[PDB]
Amino acid sequence: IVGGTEVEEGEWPWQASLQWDGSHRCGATLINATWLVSAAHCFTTYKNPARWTASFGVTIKPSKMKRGLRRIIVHEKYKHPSHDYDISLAELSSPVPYTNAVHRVCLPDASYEFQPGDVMFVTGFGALKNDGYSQNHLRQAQVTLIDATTCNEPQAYNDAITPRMLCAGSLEGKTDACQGDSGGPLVSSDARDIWYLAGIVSWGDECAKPNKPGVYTRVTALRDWITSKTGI
Repeated sequence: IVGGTEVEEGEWPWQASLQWDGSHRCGATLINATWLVSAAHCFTTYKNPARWTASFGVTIKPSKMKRGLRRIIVHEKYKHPSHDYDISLAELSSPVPYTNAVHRVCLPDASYEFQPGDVMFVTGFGALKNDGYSQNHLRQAQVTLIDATTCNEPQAYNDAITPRMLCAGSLEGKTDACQGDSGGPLVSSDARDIWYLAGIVSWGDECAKPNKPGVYTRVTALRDWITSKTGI
């Protein structure tokens, strides 16, 4: 996370860290007691479930609790190196109890409307700068939803943003997700102060670059797919 701040325990209870052989590689989000949603690209090279573990809490160091992965489901239409349909599901080896420090986020219905200009938050243990290493303590950054048309302009992503994607950040840079944050959550609150998962950290041109906001997998566009695989 670039331009963010460290968080306190309990602020973002659904955040998870995915580790391969004990090393953090991607973020993920708890959507059920036994299910995590993440990005498909997190499992492109390292796909053996037995060597992946998930941890919760605000630190990777004294992890509050860890879980193994029983199964990994990548979207059928995802095709590396393309960024389209960048979504994955991971089933935990055992259920995670719901506590004030660790619990699921709500998923928006396919018709939920996130409006450009809406204030959202992205969290993760990712790099503080381009080519940097992951952090041990969870960070958050406030970003703004940018409409697809503006994000698709010639100076921006020039028509590369598909309907399965969403753009958020700042046109001037300053705040953005970065390497290591991939697969993590982009959330927003409704009037009842209930948090919903709007996006999944997917890609971008480097990190915090002007005119190149962060690109996220649009959850509403893949909501039914999640149901088809999990029943959630």
